[PDB]
Amino acid sequence: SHHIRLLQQLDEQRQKDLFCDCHIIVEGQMFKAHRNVLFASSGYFKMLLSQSCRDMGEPITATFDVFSADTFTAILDFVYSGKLPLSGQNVIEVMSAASYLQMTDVIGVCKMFIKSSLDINE
Amino acid sequence: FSSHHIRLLQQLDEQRQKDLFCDCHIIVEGQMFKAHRNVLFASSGYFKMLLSQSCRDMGEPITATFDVFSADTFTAILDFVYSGKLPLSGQNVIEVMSAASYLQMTDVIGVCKMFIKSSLDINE
Repeated sequence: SHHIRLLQQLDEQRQKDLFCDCHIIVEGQMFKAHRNVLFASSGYFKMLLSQSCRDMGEPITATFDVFSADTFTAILDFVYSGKLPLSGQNVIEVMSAASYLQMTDVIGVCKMFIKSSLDINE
Repeated sequence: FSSHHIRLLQQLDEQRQKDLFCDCHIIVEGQMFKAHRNVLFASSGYFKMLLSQSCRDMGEPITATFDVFSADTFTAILDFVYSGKLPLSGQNVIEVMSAASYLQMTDVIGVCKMFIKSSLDINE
């Protein structure tokens, strides 16, 4: 109960640029988020923010040209909700983005959704 | 139930105990508590007001103070914030209710008033 509420509240903050010390540029589009949540949710961010984790200064600005802004949206939406919206169109790019960002849970979800479909060679 | 929510709070509780991303210091009866202002904002109405104005100012860490409750009382309150588990008893139930009220934590207040129904109080 308290766990669900806290995450519902934090998702609201990032959507209002509240306490957002981390900017993320993916294909020009910018995503605002919390440096302590990304650190707890992604191995990539656990490494990128590791050194500058007690430097309260300007907000830290990450960049990505390795996945699409739509792909990263589903990734970031999952971080603050625990719900990943999958489909044939997104399942692959989400798995890639989750791997690059070191989000093992999202990868496992994809390989389960992938096992729930059929792909073959031409 | 939700492992994603449980893990995140287990992870955030560890961060504050290692002064990681701690932009809020709290001095209660000399003892200092390090925590995240975005979590306190989400968990307490008092902090939702104290930090309201300075909510997009990424600068020096904000340092709050309290002489209205004990450091032990604030620990149980703060430990609940990062765990969701509040251990109540006759010794703390009143001071926790006071601290929860002052901090505007309606859920903690209701929990105390429920444990209060689990004891007996009468006039002397």
